[PDB]
Formats: sequence, structure tokens, C-alpha cells
Amino acid sequence: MKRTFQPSVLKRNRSHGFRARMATKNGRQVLARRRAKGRARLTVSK
Amino acid sequence: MIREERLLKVLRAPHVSEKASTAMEKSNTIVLKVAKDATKAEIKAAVQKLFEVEVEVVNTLVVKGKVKRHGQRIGRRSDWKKAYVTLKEGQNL
Amino acid sequence: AVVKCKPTSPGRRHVVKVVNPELHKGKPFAPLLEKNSKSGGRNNNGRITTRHIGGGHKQAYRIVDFKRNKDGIPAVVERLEYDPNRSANIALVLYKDGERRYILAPKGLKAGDQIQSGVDAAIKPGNTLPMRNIPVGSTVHNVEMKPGKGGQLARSAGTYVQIVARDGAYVTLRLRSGEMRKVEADCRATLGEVGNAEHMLRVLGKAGAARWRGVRPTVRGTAMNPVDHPHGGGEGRNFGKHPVTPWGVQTKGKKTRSNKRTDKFIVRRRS
Amino acid sequence: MDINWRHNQSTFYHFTSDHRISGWKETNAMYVALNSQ
RNA sequence: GCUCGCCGGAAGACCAAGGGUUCCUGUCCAACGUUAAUCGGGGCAGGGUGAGUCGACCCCUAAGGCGAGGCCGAAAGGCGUAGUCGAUGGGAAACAGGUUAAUAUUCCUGUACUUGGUGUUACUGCGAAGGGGGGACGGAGAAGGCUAUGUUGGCCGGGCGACGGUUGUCCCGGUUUAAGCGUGUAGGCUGGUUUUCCAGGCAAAUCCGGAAAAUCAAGGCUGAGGCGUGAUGACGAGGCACUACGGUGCUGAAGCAACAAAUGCCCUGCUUCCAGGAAAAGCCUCUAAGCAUCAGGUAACAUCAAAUCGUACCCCAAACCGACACAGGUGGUCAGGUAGAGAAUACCAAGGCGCUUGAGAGAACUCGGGUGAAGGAACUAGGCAAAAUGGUGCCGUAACUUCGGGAGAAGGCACGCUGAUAUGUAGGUGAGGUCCCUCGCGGAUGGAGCUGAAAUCAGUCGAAGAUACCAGCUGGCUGCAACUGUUUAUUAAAAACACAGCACUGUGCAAACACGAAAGUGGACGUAUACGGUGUGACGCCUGCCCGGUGCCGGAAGGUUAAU
RNA sequence: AGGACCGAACCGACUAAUGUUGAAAAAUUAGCGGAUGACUUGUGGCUGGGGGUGAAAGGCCAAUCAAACCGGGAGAUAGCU
Repeated sequence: MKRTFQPSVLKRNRSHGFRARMATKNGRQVLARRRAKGRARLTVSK
Repeated sequence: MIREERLLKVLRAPHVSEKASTAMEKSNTIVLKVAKDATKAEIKAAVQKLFEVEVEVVNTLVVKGKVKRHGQRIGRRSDWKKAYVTLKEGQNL
Repeated sequence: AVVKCKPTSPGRRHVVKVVNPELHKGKPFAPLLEKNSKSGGRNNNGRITTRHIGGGHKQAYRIVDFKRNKDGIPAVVERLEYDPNRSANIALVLYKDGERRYILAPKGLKAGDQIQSGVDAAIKPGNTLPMRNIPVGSTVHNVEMKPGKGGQLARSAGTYVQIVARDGAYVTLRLRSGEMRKVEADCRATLGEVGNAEHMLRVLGKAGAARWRGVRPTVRGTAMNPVDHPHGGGEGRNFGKHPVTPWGVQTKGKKTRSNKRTDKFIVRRRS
Repeated sequence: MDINWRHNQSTFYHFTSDHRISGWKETNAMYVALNSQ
């Protein structure tokens, strides 16, 4: 059956990637919480 | 021209294997590990000027590093670059 | 020429076509075409603002000359063409100085026919000229509402506007609505009536024909749940309410004009 | 194995399915309740 | 290794996405593998991915994103012009053969092609975020010409055969060759050329558009395939010499023709139909400012450059998405034989597999199937399930009907094999020869050869000739819904939703209406034959009475009536 | 010609049986509907929570939907167990 995760790298990055978190106020606050929690990978880039 | 300070840092090791060996003893090509940011003009110039031979053409691939592990600790090795340096008819090394 | 299709396969049983042998079978004139991307009924916020729109055939826009600015230069009608963006047909015309333009095609106008815009134009159907020079009681289409702006009244097929008065700087116009409106008399207008009247006689025949003009289905309000439409719910068919829009405003009677700026120009509302 | 066992015990903790008992177990409880009414 | 079975429009082959070393070799069997394991997609180590031509990057753009200024907004921020990004689309160029354990249009051999830089030489008006062309583009249908590919004959090499026969109307195998370059064909489109003039293409224009003449009747554009060359080369069934028996080298015959033939190519064509079918760059042209014995343009030759990243391997799956080595999901490409209308179906080729627990026994019972005396719905909520029907041709076919249907109504008959008509016909294709020449990829004649239905008559076999697989059960009365469609992903596919059609009502354009603190945007580059809302729901005959209540529309006299 | 007819791919999901600590958190097998269209599909884009989208089922919005998920107010409150 066709499950929910149908992967695509270009949609992974355009959607949840770094240049797209940095592109706005609230994604920068996301990166700030991931750095502050101290996190090995911030976004999902590769 | 390429400066000689750049041109010394490019070639890194001769690559020893059996594909390399049959490339030397069968098709004049010496195979050698180069700098990761080394272009084909740099490798050609560096073999022209550091082994004093005449290079016909260079073919460069980039080899991806293998994820090994020690104990239960993984790690990728490291990517390197391998240059197939096709020499002319007059060569030794 | 309207044609009833023979009833092979339902779906064709009730279709009436409006065929026109004088339309150009071929490609339109290219440098008066441009891209017309379809929207889906959705504004710059992405949201559906006008419902029921979407799909349909790909269409190219045709720059139709509504202004009719080339004054005094005659133009022969080169051909007539199908325009997908309108109810009427468009005539491709060729001015004497070698410029082609598309105009709305009036009623009698065929290929090889002289039209002429401007003040000293002859009064005959196809000639755009200001309404201080048109006689009272003449059918007139493609009417401007502000001088220099372009035609906006009576553009849809089979539609005309009658000039009934010339009191001063204004002409009283019986719009196709039935409404009497004052327009400034310097506004150009094209003589005759616009010419595909039989457009209203076609009957479409099946559901997919509506679909291919870009008209998605209309779910009626009473078939929904109360969260969706004010008509909603009820254990079999159940109306019981005064009929409203999906936003609660009364349909079936309730007047929704509020302008106050253009009420000066309305002599009598429609009836 | 321990991580997969904790997550695979954590599988039906936030479920919705009402005809299946505990999200997964098939039953006849729809007919039992429905016949009780 | 020999047999046996399974897939073969896939369970073969090649990719994209996705993964990321799973690829290949050596080595180990702890754990992983639903068992054992010497094996493995497991552990460990080593190796492996070679590009001017493939793809990305790059040039150009769609939807859409972002957006200097800007308009707007308590702040955050919204929208958006110039612009700038964004492929799933447009834009230069390589093919055959060989090779590795593992890469190959990348390496090697042979033969090519493309785009830029620079230099020389000959001629020369060049020049844009500007004008024109072009790129540039729908659905369906129909043939015609081809090819891939296949079949048969010829040729060449080999065999004459475990059991009757098999020197022949016999058996097995091979019969392959590309890009590029040259020619220009079956088609398809368009009249061509010269001169003058002009309110158009923001300016200019020799370009485009337009208006006059004059002359010629042809020119041009495009185009599959074939043919020639590439190629006296490669490949080639097989033999020969050594053989770490794994193979390794050497040598190597024929290498043709006929017919059939695509869903591929001519074809972005042609015919037709409404529902009227991207953009921008490369490309070709025109000039403006400027530069004008310079620069630049064109042509030939030479020379240099073409960087960077991807390239392993799986990819309908044990490697991706499904927690699993999961009976599920996953886009594109190639598509042989026989029978067949066919990409169905049966059996097969190439190729790949036998599904990572086995050995027995042959109880009840469960599951998947086969058959069944007599009866034949008596079962049951209900013919649920099963059984039955099932092909092609011809005959024949009712009520009712919107004249289309109903209709494949219903119901029948024929069907294999052999021989003759006819040493294979009708038809298709069509050589050599002959005739003419505007002479060749020509047309006329001619029929050799190949292919080849279908029908009748005669005979013969079986219980049965649509023999397997595949492949309608039919009829009568009636409710609802007109019809095709849509819907409760995961107990409801329906009479429900939709629908064409009808009506009412709003709406005069800065439209009503909707999203939006606003700007703005959709409505719509539309304009009342249009658009929005509401109900009803093809079609036919129709749609009666009630305005007291609630709503809406209209009226303005009087009563009451806020801020002030 | 056709929201035409029969029928594969392709899309679907009408019936039955199995399965129901499944091979599978919705499938398999045998039949079944559509199959040139209101079709189907790939790649990208847009719409967002009292909001979207809806040929309307209160359906769908990441195995979640009469108001998603995450985090916080938050140790809500619980005359109840």
C-alpha cells in the first residue's frame, strides 16, 4: 500500500532545509532552538 | 602558468593496485592519488614538471570514503581523487 | 445555424451546436496572441475566492482593440475568427498602412468589408465614433464609459445598446440590462450590434461540456452539513430557512448595490 | 534490539481505531454494543 | 555436472526517483539469516566508479517563489514593479568493435563530429537590456511510403545419427556490420523574381507588414528510407597450438535474396473537429546611438581549449516506501517464436529462477480443488456460493421507443483432417527481359519467383472438430434515479452527490461576491447572450389556490426613536 | 463521430471465501466496474487549523480529524475512581 513517506531530496531540502529555515523569522527561531538544545544536525541537509 | 608552490601540493601518492599495474604495463597510464581540489590542468602540469615526462591526457575520478567502524563507533573515511595520467610514447616513470 | 445532434449515445442526445462556416479554420494571427494562464478561482493568497472554476481547455489571449484609436484610416476586414475568451467572434482587420488588429465582430460584418474609426466616419455597422456624432435611437455596441478608456458596455454576443437621448454633455443609453445610464458624449462607440446572437441557442448536452469550459460542479447548499452552508442538515431534505448565500446574506431578493459614487449616472435601475 | 523493542512497544499508544480493540485486535464488539442498546 | 519444474508484456534487460558501497576479490562463522551453513546484501581487509559528445552544472523560461525602490500594515510583517531564481519544458556535438573479477557511447582500436579563443590570408559596412521572422507546440481519424524485426529460400560449415527408417522434397548452426560523409527519393508545404511608393512594427530600417506595376512559369523549403562510402577493416560458425583445465593465443568459410511487417520513422505532416490548443533564449535577419582607411563581420587554413561534479551496485526490489531478507506500493524504456484479432491466453527462446526449515505418515477437522447415482432451489433472509453460457460466419429476431435503439434480443445451422477445383485459387508483392526517353532512386509492358485467404464438391477419423487455455447465462413484471460519472482512504457505491436543462434573484464594472486590519488579488485582461448566489434536476404532459405569519422589495404621510 | 460498444495495460473496488496473536495496522484468490475521457499518471508548485479543500461523506489535511501535529499556559480542573 502506498505509505505516507514518498521521499524526494529536492522537496526535503526546499521544504525543511537550511536555506528555507533561514528564509524567515520563525525558521531562524527553529535553528536557534536546535542550536541551543545543542544538536548534532540542525536541519536536514545531507 | 601554474605557480610551482601550487603545483607541488597536487600530486600525493602513486596508486598501487592491479588495475594501476595493468594500466602502466599495458596502456602507458600511471595512476596516482591527487589533491582533492586538483584540476586536470594542474595534474598534467605537475607530472610534466615534477616527473619530467610528457603527458598526453589526464582522466580524474573521485573515490568516496568507506564507512568503517571500530568496535561500535562508525566513521566514514575520506574522499580522495585518483588521476589516470596517460603519458606519450616516450616515458619511464 | 444551430444544429441538433442526432441522438447516438446519450450525451449527444440533447446537444445543439452553433456552427459557423465563415469562421477561420486555422491558426490565429500570432503577434496579437499572448499567454493567458488559468487561475482556478484563486487569488494571490492561494484561496478559492470565486468558486466553481477550474480545469477546462488551454486558451491563448487575443489582444482585441477595444479602444479603436486609429482614426480616419480605413480598414478592410481580413477574416473572422473564433475567440475563446469571449462569447462573440473577433474580426481580424487590416488597416491601409499595414497594421492588423482584432476587433469585436459586429452583426453583419463579413470578410472584405470597410470599417473606419474616427469623428468623420460614415454611419454604417462597424465604425467606431464618438456618441455626440451618432444619431439618437441607434443600436451601438462596445460603448466606452469614460472617454479614451476602451469599450466596456455591450461586448458579449448578440448585445447592443440603444442611444435614447443627447441632453448636453451626456447621452442617455438603454443598456442591455434595461437600465438607463448617462455616459459622457465624448465616449466612442461602435455602430451596429455585436454578432454571434445564436450563441444563446446552444445547449451543451452533457456534463463534460461544462467541464471543458472550466466550470467545476456546484454542490447545492441543502446537501451539506450545517457546518458547511447555512442550509445544512436535517434528516431527509429539510429546508426550513430563508435562502441565503454561503456566507449568510439573503439570496432571492436582497439588493446588494452600494456605490453612491456612480448613482449620479443612473437614470433608472433595471426591471 | 532494546531501542527497537521500546519503540515497538510504543506503536499503539496514540491510536484512533474503534472497531479494533486497542487499535489492532479484531473483535465483534460493534455487534455486542449495538445489540445491547 | 546431468536431469526435472517455474516466469518469459516477466519472476528477462536498461534506467529515473530513492538508497548509499549493498559492487568485486580474499578471508571468518560469534551475532544477523525464522533451520544447518563451508554460504550471504553478515564480520574484517584490500580493490573498484576514467567523458569536449551521456547526465548535471550552463544559456532560456512555465506554474510559482523571492523581491531594490514602492504601496500597505500596532511591531513582527503582507503585496508587488524593475529584476532575480525556478524544469517536469526549449538550447552544440560519437558511433561500431574489443577489454576488467569488478567501469565504460568514459579505457583501447578504427572512423567521426561540435562549439569557442588566438594567429595568418582574401573580401568586407559592423554595431543593441530595440524591430521582424523563427523557436511555437490541441483532440481524433485516415491511409500511403518505410524501417526495426521476423519467416522462408540460396550460400557456407558441420552431421548421416543408442530403436524401424534417414544421400535427401533430410538434420543442426551461421548468414552481422554503426555513427559520420556523398547523393537526393516516396511524400508535405509554398507561386517565384525585379522595380517603385507608404498614415504601420514607440525612433530608424535595405528586415517585416502593406499598395501598385512588369515578367517568368518555375524556383525554393522540408523530408523517412534506399543506394554509395565508412568497410580490401571489424565481427563471424567453427578448427589449430599450448593448456596453472579456469581457459589462453593463432586462424577463420558464407556473410545473399524474396516475402511479411509495427504501437517506431516520414509526421511538429494530412484530413477533420470544437473544447480553439505554453513562454523565453539559442538561431536567422533589420537597423539606432556610435565606429567608419581602426574596430568588427564573412570565408579558408593552422593552432589551442572544452573546466567542474555524477558515473560502482539494487532499481516492480532481500538494496527504495511498508518496524522484517514483509504474498503490499513504486514512473519511464526494449519487447523474439508458434497458435491468436491481440501487449489476452497456452507453450517456448534470450535470460532468470525453484520462493533460507526439512524428513515422514496419509486420522478427525479446516483451507484450495476434481467427480458424483436419482432428484433439481426442495437450501436459504435471499439461487449466497457453485454449475451453466461463452468464438467466427450466415440465417433470424418481439413489445416498447426520444426512431438512435431494444439487439449479441430471443433461437438456430456450419466448423477438424485430406484431396480436387487450383502439381495452392482470388488477392498482395513483383525480378530478368522488352519500349521510350525531359536518362534515372524514371515511367509503360511483362509476368518468373515469393506470399496467400475464403468458398464449394468429394472423402476420412473420433463419443466429441469454437475440442486445451481463453471466452455473454437468457427471458418476463416492477420501485428509484434520466444517462457517463462522484462519494464515506480502512464495515455504507446507493435511490445519496454531480449533471445537462429549467427558474428565481443579485450584479452597469472601481460589478455583485470572496480572500485580505490594509495594500492588493480572484471574479476577468470578462461586461448583462456576462458573472455570482439559490433551488429543481434529461425529455414529455404540466406546475392549481393562499400575501394572515416569517422574510424580501417598495413607499413616504403620521406615531415612537440615538449621538448632538 | 461518440462523457459510443466488447476487452488487456492502466484506474478502481461490487460479491464471496480465506486472513482476522494476518504474508498485510485493509490484503490474497476467484469472479467484478470504467477503460478517448467529467480519464489516468510522473515531476514541480499553491491553499493551514475554526483555517484549507470538499461532484458533500463531517470526507480528507502524513496509519491522527464534529476542529491536525508539536511545544507552552500546565502540576488546568476533577464535589469522581
